[PDB]
Amino acid sequence: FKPRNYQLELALPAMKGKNTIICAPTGCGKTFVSLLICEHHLKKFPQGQKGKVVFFANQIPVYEQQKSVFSKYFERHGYRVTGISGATAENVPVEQIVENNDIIILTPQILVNNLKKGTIPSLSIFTLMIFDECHNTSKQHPYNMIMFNYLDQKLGGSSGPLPQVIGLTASVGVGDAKNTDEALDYICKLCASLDASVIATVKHNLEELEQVVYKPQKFFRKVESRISDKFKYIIAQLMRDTESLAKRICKDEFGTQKYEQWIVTVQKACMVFQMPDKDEESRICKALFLYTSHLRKYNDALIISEHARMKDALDYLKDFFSNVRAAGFDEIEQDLTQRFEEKLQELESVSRDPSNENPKLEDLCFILQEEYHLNPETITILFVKTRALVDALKNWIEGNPKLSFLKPGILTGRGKTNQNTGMTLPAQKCILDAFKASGDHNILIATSVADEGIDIAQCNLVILYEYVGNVIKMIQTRGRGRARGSKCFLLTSNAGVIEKEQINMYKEKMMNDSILRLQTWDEAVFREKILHIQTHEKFIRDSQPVPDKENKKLLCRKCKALACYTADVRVIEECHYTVLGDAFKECFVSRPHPKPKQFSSFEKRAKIFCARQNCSHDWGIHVKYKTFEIPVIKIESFVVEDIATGVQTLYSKWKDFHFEKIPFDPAE
Amino acid sequence: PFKPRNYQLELALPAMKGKNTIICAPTGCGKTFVSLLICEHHLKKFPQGQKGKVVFFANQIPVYEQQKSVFSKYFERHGYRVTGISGATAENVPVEQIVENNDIIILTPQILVNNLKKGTIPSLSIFTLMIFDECHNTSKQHPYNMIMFNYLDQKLGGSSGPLPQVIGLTASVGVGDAKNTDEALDYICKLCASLDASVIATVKHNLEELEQVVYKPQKFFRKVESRISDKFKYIIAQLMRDTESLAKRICKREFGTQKYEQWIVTVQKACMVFQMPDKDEESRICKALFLYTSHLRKYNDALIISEHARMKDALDYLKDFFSNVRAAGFDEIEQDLTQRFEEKLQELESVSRDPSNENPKLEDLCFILQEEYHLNPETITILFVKTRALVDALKNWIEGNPKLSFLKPGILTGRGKTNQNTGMTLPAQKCILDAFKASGDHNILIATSVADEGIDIAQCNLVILYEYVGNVIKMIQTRGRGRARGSKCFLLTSNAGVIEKEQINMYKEKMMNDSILRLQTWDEAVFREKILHIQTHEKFIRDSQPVPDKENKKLLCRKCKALACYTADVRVIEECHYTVLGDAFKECFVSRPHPKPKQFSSFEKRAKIFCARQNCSHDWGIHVKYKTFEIPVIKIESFVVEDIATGVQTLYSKWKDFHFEKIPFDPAE
Amino acid sequence: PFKPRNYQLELALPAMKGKNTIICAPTGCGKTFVSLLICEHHLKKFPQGQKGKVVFFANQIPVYEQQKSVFSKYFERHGYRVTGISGATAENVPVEQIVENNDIIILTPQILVNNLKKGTIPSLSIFTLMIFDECHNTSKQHPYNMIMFNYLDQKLGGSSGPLPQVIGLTASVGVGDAKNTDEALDYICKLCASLDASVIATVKHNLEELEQVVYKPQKFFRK
Amino acid sequence: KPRNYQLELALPAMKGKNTIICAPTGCGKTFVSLLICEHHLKKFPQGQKGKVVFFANQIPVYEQQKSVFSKYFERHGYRVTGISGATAENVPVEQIVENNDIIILTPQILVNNLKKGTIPSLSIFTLMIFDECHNTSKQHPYNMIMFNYLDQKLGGSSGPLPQVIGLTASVGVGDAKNTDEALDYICKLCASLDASVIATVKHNLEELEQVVYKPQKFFRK
RNA sequence: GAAUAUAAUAGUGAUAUUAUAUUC
RNA sequence: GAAUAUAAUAGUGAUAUUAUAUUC
RNA sequence: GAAUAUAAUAGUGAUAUUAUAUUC
RNA sequence: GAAUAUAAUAGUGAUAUUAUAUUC
Ligand SMILES: [Mg+2]
Ligand SMILES: [Mg+2]
Ligand SMILES: [Mg+2]
Ligand SMILES: [Zn+2]
Ligand SMILES: [Zn+2]
Repeated sequence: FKPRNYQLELALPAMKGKNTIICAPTGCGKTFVSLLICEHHLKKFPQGQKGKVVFFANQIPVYEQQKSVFSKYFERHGYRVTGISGATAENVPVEQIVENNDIIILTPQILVNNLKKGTIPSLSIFTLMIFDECHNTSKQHPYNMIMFNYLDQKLGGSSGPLPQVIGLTASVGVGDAKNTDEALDYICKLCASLDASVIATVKHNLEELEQVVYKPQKFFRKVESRISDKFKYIIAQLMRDTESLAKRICKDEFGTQKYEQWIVTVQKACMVFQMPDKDEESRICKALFLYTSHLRKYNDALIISEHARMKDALDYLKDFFSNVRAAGFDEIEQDLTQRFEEKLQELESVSRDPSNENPKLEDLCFILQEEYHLNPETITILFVKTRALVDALKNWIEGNPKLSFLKPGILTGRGKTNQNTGMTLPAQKCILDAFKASGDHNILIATSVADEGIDIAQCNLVILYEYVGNVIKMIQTRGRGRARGSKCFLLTSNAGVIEKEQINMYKEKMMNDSILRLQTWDEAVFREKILHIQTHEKFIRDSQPVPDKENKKLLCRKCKALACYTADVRVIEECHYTVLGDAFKECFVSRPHPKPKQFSSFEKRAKIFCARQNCSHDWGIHVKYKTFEIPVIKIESFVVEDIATGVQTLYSKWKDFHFEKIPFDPAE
Repeated sequence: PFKPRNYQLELALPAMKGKNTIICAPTGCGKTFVSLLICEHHLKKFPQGQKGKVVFFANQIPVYEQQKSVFSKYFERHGYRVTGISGATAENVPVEQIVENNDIIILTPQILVNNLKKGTIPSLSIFTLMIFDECHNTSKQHPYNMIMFNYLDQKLGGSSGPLPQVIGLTASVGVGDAKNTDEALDYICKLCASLDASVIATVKHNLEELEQVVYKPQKFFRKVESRISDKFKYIIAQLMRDTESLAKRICKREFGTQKYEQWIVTVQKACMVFQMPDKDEESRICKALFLYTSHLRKYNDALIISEHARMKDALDYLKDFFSNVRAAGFDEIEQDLTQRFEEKLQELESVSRDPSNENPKLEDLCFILQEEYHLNPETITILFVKTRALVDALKNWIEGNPKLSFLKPGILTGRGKTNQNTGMTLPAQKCILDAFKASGDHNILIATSVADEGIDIAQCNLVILYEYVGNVIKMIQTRGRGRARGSKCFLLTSNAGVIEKEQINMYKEKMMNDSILRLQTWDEAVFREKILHIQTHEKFIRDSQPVPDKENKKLLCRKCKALACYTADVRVIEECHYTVLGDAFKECFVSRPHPKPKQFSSFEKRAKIFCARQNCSHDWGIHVKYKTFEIPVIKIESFVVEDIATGVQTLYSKWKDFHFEKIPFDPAE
Repeated sequence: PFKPRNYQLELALPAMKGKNTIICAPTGCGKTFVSLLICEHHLKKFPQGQKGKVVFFANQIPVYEQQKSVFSKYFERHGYRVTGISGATAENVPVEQIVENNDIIILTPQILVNNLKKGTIPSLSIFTLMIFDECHNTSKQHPYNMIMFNYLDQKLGGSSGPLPQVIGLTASVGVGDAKNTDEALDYICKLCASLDASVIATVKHNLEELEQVVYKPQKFFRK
Repeated sequence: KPRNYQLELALPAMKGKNTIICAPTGCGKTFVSLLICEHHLKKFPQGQKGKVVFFANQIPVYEQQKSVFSKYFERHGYRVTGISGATAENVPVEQIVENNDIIILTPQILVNNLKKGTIPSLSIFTLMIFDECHNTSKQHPYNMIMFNYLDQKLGGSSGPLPQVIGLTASVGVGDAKNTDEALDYICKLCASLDASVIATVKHNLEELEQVVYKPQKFFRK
């Protein structure tokens, strides 16, 4: 490919050896910039010397794409291109792989793990590091850890050579800056995190860039909420029927986030309820658990109903009560299900009438109608907040006759690794490769994509349905509609959303201004300030509990049944936790895992659940670890109890559970 | 080395002359040393440049290991490489080479059967001497008889190549269902034919030497009466009638008998195939009837236990059952039944605690034990019962009885079913057996049954048969427990059929011995001719001896009528096992870690699998590791077979009776 | 991803059963997917404590890059490291370590010939599966035939240690300068001998499918 | 019924380290050997398997060990065999070694077969266990075996060598007069057996001293 | 720079020439 | 099984809850 | 998962049900 | 028949002599 002038311009600082953050609009072709930089870098070395490049991609699709492109491009020049990801990280000589290759495409976590281990003793082995989406170089992100190693070597007494650092992004961000000064502060701190001394932006070829990447016209749609409230009435006193039921077992604004927070707190507060009679403790705790769960589901249904059809909420509840059954018979579940089934008729009567419609859905329908009437070849992408809303709007589109021209597809994340939700990568690739002008799909409903990602079919219509984001996501989303005439519609019923998007635009202004101001500084002075920030951050980073050796009991959070003792618990690789003994084997049932993956030295085989009287509470998974077939449990599934005092404590994460952790040993 | 008793030499004499022989002698007279004698002579008879190859068959792991140890320690100093092969060490090993490079090999016969069938061992000609421990088992479709089918097929065929001498060790050749001497003689001739034996070796010239080493225990018959007052049975009967009324209310023979059990089993099976247009209701109803019939069965078992033991034993059986009904998730109907049992529970336990409502049989047993241990506190007792439930019950009764404080009861049972959390493991058996002695922890040993003689244990001067019915073979074998002088054996029962059956067995022993004496007077040539005649007949008969339904069938859960899978998904491994393909089946079942993880064939048990729909948890089969794969293995006895076209539902106990298009398992799929 | 057509499974079947096989099928019937099937089954057949190592032979840089890309994208998910060595990336690199630290290696045959000749690769036993694209070139002094000369020398010679399974891919085995059936059979048998092939796989049970996928063009003669 | 000090003595061996286990006579070396062998054999994945060889230099010890090992490992599905001078000749030794997981052996057998070539390498074994390893010195068969081992090790060969376990109650100190000479001697012994760890009872001395008591020695001049 | 393959034309053939393509 | 980021909601904040996405 | 034997109980028997035990 | 170890006794030692024990 022949380079566009702004690409040569953006690449020029990097090719001069400067640690650079390259900031240019999404879709301007950062890949060829990376190729230019890498080619020049590798070819610049004399005969007796050789360079080594490492490219960081934080997503498997980007990883494979870049691996393929770099492989095809640099093979003929004589440079060996390889790649390492989680799938191919185990039981391979990472050091030899890195050594015997010139360009290594890498998921940052691999490098973090191998740096921590010692297989890669130093970053001095590399001569060039390139961070895709370098704005992620912050906090406890893998990029930032790698750079912690880098800077610890730099500022330290280590005289070993460090690699040139290049970052790629479309937006460096400004954090929560309120003015240009704070913005410049933040950007300087990012440049410090990446040890960058130059911020590369297009200047002398803006006219060329603006004829390749066009900024889509944004529109703000503030509509009215549901004036009606009959469905909410029904579900509300259903909710205080359930709340009265829960209140009639022990002592002590629906459809909102505060209520969800509160009911989560209530469930977690009921989990620690104790009694002299442990069996009645079990019964009461299971009761409260069920009630709180139902309340939560009702609340979720209300939220769905406010953002979509009442039918969608009713089908959500229907699916929920459908999965309550086929799990087992519970007296209380039968009670609640009856209490719902008696009002189902009124609910569907209310969800059938056409006088019942969300003005938001009608406005969205109006927008789609107008746009597709003006242009039937329109390719739309519709962002929502939740997958429930994804399915809901898909069903709403496919149901509405006025949207007959639409061919709705779906685009969600991969969901939680140990649950039967989300969407697999090849499925994503399938729908995406179907989502084209002359394809099977016209409109694509989606939640959120990590940064820019792979280029999909160009969407001349983007719709943000109750969707807020930061300035980085705002700037990145523009890549969906690079063609001139592309439109974006922020549809919502909250002034908050609009105001925050406006705030984001102003933040973009602050960002560009701060960058342009920084680009005027003397590079030496900037390097001095960078060194200052780095030294300060290293001082802070190098800042300053006793394990309770008393035995503890692990009870089921749902039914308070004894799972095991902490004395039986062993820790693998300082992160995972397994149980020993034949006793624990009698305490759980298991189902084959819906997403069998080979993370670390583990291979997921099954999920494990509580066995006592069909409790079925998720305790963790069952895996193949080397030679052993062992269970691995999560602490957030159990209530900790002290033997002596009898205290009951909850922990969402193992690292917060400071007990005596005995290392797993094969010789036991 | 050792001092051979003269009768042992007499028994070994025909075998040392190279004649195919069935050695029949009292249990515990020292068959191991006879085996060592015959084997040693056989190996030492060969000249230079040629060697012999002995194989020793034992159909029990303990006897296998014992004989392996004895033969190794005895013979290898002589320069004969001794080895053995069992199921544990049979997989992924060159059996042909192992047999070839060893002089004495100890097998469980199924190994040789499988290797003969597979062709790895091309012929039995590789062996020069075959010894069958407990040779009386050489009948019907027993592995011994399979091996001998191979042997006789090669013999009666035009096949050349030499055949090994055949020795068979037993204490009783048996007489089958004989009524007189001639029938018994025909049976014994048939057994001799099955083993190609032309000689029956017994002790004759050294009887007085034998009768001072092995004494016959005196037998007594204890006929008692059943309990006269049984309010327990009345209450349980009322519960049964109520359960029957519920069962009849959902869909439209004295209690505590085997007939009612057969009936309720037939009824459960008949209810598993109840059809309705509404399938959810069909599921609910079938599950209902299954639960009802199950509870009726448990009540029946309880009545039987109460009949043979304490009321507390039956009540604890029921309590354990209803306890297992809990922790497995209550059904509405299970809740109803548990409530109905709970209301009567107080009255039941009240009647149970009443000392006046005691079983006369336990009183008489206690009397016998009391008298015998009074006369001799150092008494070593063994107590045989029919069921394991009765084992546990009687141990609890002994430990609970103040009158029998001098007893320290131990337990001995089988290894139970391979895929159930029951029975008793082999090292546990060993543990309890080595603790059973005079200077040990256990005074009396409560046991179910033991295949043949088995490993010799601590001699028992008291053997009690508590409602115990067996054949003449095991009757003669049981005498080996009390070989010492003055050993006593009681037969306690409340039904004359048992005592009469024992008398029948004794008469059968008389017929057996008399028939042996008669046969021993025959000329060996004539006997060999008759043997060849019977062999040829049986071989003709043996040599003399359906379309597969290609229609797709639904395999449904016998408890829920829930769709488990289709026969199209089913694949067959090694023509015996049956797995299921597809990720759809994976959501139909749950699993629990296997209680007895063993490695049969190329299969390694990891877990048992159960139905997943609405907490049914009906047993579907197991989950194993097979070579590279991790797959489920199902049993047809857990499912109903519905034809998709006709809708007709059918039941099959075994896969071999289910004649459908069985597609072989292929890794390339 | 896609889904295998029946005749592709039919063509792949002898290879998946471990037989040394020459797959002969019309151009464009989809040989890359057959290769992927064979490789996937082969690699997934090994137990835990073992692993396979496949080598693919393309004698053209475009085909080399294509197969490298496809195999990389395909097997990366399954946890098999895919690499390649062409003439441009063969010098001053540890060939033995590259072959050792990879499960699938796409290769120009001359690389393997030269590395066998130098001794950097002491034996073909390091591979468990060799695939020859356009296997009809395995004759005379072609690099394929050199590799197979090494193979056969290890086979027949006192040399032992396991030899890799051998797959060949073509649309036509050729008949050389044959004038009749017997001579053609002679030639084909000699090619099978050159490739140590015991099975020639063609489409038979799914001809209708293949014919619906691949049509024979009508030929006209213009004098 | 494992004792704690037995587990302590077996622990370094179970971690794959070449180990000389030094513990008083009669503390139960057989069970330690059984634990080591069992763990070692079970550690291998599906596609692999181990092969243990146990050296006893006397026929009674040979028979005893062969018996105990055969009785113990039969249930675990491991084929146990033995070869001595009484059954050494006219029998395929390599085939026996190949077709068994545990081979009880008098060292002269292995010396003879190694020198004769029927056993081409010690790589066939994954674990070697020398009973009374203090005899691994001078021109003793143990030392010849270990000479083969070390010749293969220090050689250019890349073939995998087996783990090495020595068993004894006393490593000896030779003619050492001071701690330095004794240290050198013991180090040399460890080098002869390629051992990097000497396992002794440290944390369970009470238990051991309750199982084995030191008799009182009187001098009668 | 070197190697390889196919085709046509010469030679009984080995092989040679050119064209074409591939590879290191 | 674990780790990470973003957003919303609580809190002065450390942080916490949920949602979303990512990675080993 | 499968195979085998014994006993009781139904059937003329094949066989079937349960119990018990054994083996691969 | 051969090989090996330990102890004592001679020799600076290699080693030798005897006793004892082991192995092929
Ligand atoms: Mg929701
Ligand atoms: Mg060409
Ligand atoms: Mg029996
Ligand atoms: Zn629970
Ligand atoms: Zn079921």
